[PDB]
Amino acid sequence: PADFVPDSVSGMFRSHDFSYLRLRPDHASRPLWISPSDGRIILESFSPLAEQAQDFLVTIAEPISRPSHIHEYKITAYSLYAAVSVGLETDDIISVLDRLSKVPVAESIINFIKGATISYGKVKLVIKHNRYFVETTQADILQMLLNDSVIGVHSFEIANESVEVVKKRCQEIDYPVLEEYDFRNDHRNPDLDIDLKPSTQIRPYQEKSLSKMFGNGRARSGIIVLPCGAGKTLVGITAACTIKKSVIVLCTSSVSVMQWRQQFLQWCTLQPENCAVFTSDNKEMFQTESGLVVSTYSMVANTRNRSHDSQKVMDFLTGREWGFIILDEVHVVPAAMFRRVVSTIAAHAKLGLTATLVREDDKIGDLNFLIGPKLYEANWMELSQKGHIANVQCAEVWCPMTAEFYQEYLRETARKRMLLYIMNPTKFQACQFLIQYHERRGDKIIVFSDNVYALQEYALKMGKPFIYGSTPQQERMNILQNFQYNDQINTIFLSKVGDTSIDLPEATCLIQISSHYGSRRQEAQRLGRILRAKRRNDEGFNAFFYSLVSKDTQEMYYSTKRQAFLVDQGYAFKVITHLHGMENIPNLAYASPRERRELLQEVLLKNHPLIRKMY
Amino acid sequence: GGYAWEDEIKRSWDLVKVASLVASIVEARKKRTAKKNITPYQRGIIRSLILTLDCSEAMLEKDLRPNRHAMIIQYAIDFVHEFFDQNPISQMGIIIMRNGLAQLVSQVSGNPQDHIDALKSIRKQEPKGNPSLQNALEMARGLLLPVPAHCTREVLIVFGSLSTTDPGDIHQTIDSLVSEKIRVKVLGLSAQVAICKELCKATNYGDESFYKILLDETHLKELFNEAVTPLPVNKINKGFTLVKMGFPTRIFEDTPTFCSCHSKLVYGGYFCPNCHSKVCSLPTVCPCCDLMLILSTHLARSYHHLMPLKTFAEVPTTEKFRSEDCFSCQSRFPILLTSSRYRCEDCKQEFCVDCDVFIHEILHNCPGCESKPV
Ligand SMILES: Nc1ncnc2c1ncn2[C@@H]1O[C@H](COP(=O)(O)OP(=O)(O)O)[C@@H](O)[C@H]1O
Ligand code: BEF
Ligand SMILES: [Mg+2]
Ligand SMILES: [Zn+2]
Ligand SMILES: [Zn+2]
Ligand SMILES: [Zn+2]
Ligand SMILES: [Zn+2]
Repeated sequence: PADFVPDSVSGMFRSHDFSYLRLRPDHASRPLWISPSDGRIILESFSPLAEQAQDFLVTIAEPISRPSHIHEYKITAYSLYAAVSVGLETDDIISVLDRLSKVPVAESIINFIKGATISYGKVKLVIKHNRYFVETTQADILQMLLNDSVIGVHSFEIANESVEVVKKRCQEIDYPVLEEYDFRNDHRNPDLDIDLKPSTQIRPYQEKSLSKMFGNGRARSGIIVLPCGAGKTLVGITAACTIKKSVIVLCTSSVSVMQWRQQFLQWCTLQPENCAVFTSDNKEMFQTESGLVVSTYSMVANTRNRSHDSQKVMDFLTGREWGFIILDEVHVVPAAMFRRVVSTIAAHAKLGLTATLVREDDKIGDLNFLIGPKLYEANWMELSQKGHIANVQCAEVWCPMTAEFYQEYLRETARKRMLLYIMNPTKFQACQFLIQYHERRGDKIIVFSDNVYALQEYALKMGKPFIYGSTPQQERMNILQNFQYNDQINTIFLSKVGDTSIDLPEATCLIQISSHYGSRRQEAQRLGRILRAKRRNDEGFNAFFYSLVSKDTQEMYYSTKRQAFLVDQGYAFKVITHLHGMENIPNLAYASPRERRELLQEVLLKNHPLIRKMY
Repeated sequence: GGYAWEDEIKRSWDLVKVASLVASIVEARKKRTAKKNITPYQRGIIRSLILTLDCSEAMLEKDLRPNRHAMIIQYAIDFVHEFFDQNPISQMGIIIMRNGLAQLVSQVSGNPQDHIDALKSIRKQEPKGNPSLQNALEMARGLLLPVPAHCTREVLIVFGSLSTTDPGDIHQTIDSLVSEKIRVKVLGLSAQVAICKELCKATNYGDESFYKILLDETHLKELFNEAVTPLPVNKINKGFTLVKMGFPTRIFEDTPTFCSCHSKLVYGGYFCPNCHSKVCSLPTVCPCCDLMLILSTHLARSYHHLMPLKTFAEVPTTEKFRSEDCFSCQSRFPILLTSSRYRCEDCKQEFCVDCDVFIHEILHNCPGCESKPV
């Protein structure tokens, strides 16, 4: 910024006027705009070299939003740490950035890349016989690590529990640690001979994801983010198949444990002998040299009360030095005690698999040192147009509450306010009319409702099956099987239980009467259920995703906040003020005033052997 | 046995890294060489074409947007409009192949509108069944039987299938066509067919250039357009004669009168000079005396086919030039080291690139030549 006359409209831009720089004549070809201060990147998706830089930019810059035409990216310290890992130096980044940037890379941006791109590659953490050694390739690091107030060719031991502390210390200090596993030269750990059968097929986007993880030839530790239904299960299977070592899978559900094992058996060639499932039902552990354990975070994260049956398994897990760990739905690993499994379980490589990499609290960034940086992220829109995932016509239906109910809405306290507007009569009519309309079309409908009481009320009146936490595994499976293979039943009423890692290929339509406040991942994960549509390639097919919201209620504040992640991905929500043909439906719930008042009162009222013969 | 993942990363960004005016001319110079060979070949202006279209299962393919049937019919409508515009005194017939049978959809007639209506109706029916060249050729042979000897009997076949099912011997039909002097042009869709090549070759005095296979939709339009021009006649095939036709005079009557062709009341019509009967439109054969009626304009439309304008040869930049502006449009010639002047040898007048295309495509007389007094 030297000798540049401000414009009369420069006042409107509060220090954001970046016109001080000039533009080269080759602006017609260069597809990258760079903000000299904020680090933001604006990418043209309708210009030559778009595909040329679509992969280079993703590696260096994380995506904040990738709508149809103009893609938005931002460069951050964490993003650079991921990029520098895969054989990238400042010189290469600077040379390519200038070759592609319409506007010159400012000194501030140049300074930012220099600082964070030079630290990588001077400290490594290795594991030997369940003993963790902070090995360094140069002796100069001893004067920096051993003298650290937190800690405690040269190699020194470090406590397993202290790993969660030193890794954060590594981020704070200049040198961050990298977890690279040389499986090729690792012979001490017994190998597991498994390869994908010929029937298997590797999709290009998955192939790119695997390449980002096996770029240098040594297994990396990080996170792979793919849209729901992209096939993350096969990505984990391929990673397990190529490493050919002891592996384990952790999932935060019981039904999903069978799903992962079922996919594992069919895709790869692992024999049933080497696979053991550690759940509440069975706890036997494989005695063969090497195998797989598909367990849940609850079983491995428990510390206080472990019984004899589970205690023996825990000793077996801890005693042996494993090679790989798979964390399905890794967006819940940095929790208070779910993160303990990473440290307690010894493994030379860690993989994270979550469709959504966001959470309400600011602990999402902690995944960098719990499991590693972000390796690859796949755009939802690109896969959708390629026929790999289904298209969804997201809609938001506005249901104005009736006057009688709204009268109690103002007075009622917030705690009971939720229950008040969740069972408003208008939403019943919309849900019933939409369900009937889609049932006539021949659509498999899934109804989600976080509130158990509302879920029961909907099902009891509508005479449709409902599933919630109290139901057993056998009953829910029977309901699920009936909903899939039987033509008689085409709609089910699910709850928060099936919000994640559930495969419903036949599901095409989804309705959400009321859900979990401001949570965003719930909105996206639930949307992933209908992204599984088997008939996602037939012409004119469009999955339906509805979110009934009461007008003039806090649900609008929650609804607009929870769907803030889908808009970033690219999905757009349509407002439906009125449903055509809804009045001509023969019967509707609570049509007469008498029935409406009956509902209002009920919801308002909610809150010695000898002696034995005598008797 | 390592996979491709462990080898390396593709690094797509590595692939991309960061006289011309002469090139634009030399291509123009070379293209002028192709069209330099123009001679007054004798052409049969009066034509009798039987348009045969394939409507079979093979035409349901999605190669051409939206499908082969729709595009071929769509181009067929375009062909009729262009054909009759440049061949006013010719007649056309339309046949289609469906269910291994030849279906007549338009009789031989000189009215372009009648053919358009038939083609539009065909656009609705879904094609199906197997094709039959022998059925189509036999029907085409019959349709061309009641044609004078001075007309050129031609058959344009749009074939889409790679196989043909026929009830009889196709070679016998081919021999009959040669005996009848009918000429066959085939526009295939997918690949060469052995019988089609023989049909086009033996039927055109051994020439193998009348069997064309497209490579894209753009080329298909060129193939259809090329058929509008009259086909040069063979030397040893002599059918010279005089044809008796008259030039009627248009009338403007106050009251409507019945037409001798359609028996319908029409205000104005052209009176035949042999029997005074009135005909709604031209050019048509008089419904009473069987005498062809045409206007002087119709004949003049075909003069350029008999006296083609000689090509214009580029002028090298070594020699000096006459004027800085085009003779016909006075469009200043860009200096650009190359020249854009095109000169006509007959008059030696410079012409711009814009006129040269226009003079040889829209007009048919060199502006400089006419101005020049002998
Ligand atoms: N390459 C593939 N070949 C066959 N089916 C695939 C492939 N990739 C994904 N699928 C299918 O996609 C669906 C979802 O797979 P899954 O791994 O459970 O997805 P995610 O865990 O990413 O939600 C399943 O029906 C699975 O068989
Ligand atoms: F992301 Be998936 F639906 F497990
Ligand atoms: Mg999954
Ligand atoms: Zn008439
Ligand atoms: Zn007459
Ligand atoms: Zn000119
Ligand atoms: Zn001339």
